[PDB]
Amino acid sequence: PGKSPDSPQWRQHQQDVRNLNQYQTRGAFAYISDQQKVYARFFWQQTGQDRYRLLLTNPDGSTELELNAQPGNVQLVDNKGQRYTADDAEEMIGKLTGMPIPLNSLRQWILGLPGDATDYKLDDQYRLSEITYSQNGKNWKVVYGGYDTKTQPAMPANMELTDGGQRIKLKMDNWIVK
Repeated sequence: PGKSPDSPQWRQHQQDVRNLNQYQTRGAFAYISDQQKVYARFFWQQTGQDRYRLLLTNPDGSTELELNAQPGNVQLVDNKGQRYTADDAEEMIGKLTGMPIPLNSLRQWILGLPGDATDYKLDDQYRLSEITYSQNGKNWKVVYGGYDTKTQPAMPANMELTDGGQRIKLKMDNWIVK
């Protein structure tokens, strides 16, 4: 079934998450595709609508990918050590790895927020459960597994995006929000 989006509950959850200033999660990443299949331990952290830090490390614990972002500026480090700093991150990302990801929408979806999507669903607990988003050509389909209910508000703990041609998995061990 799942509860309806038009409700004080679903609206409060959004307020609860939007009312946060700092986020911090870590888990297992997994980028499937025809061209490649990367795996990594990821560390996500956001301190504002712009001031987040993403980090992917190899199995031996080496920097597979590092992305720092402040308002206006955006740095990116590869598995080698080449900083390709510039402006746009959602582009600067895919371009520099062949992973055409909707980073901007994603930093909203990873928090249980739907962003612009208007085609989504909730679960029995008025929590984001699914999304069907059409981004400039690409048609993603975000699915949410169990939630981390040990935080207030509760944050996502298992996500699975799919663009037909690509596929991203994420499983969060825990969260720290403020």
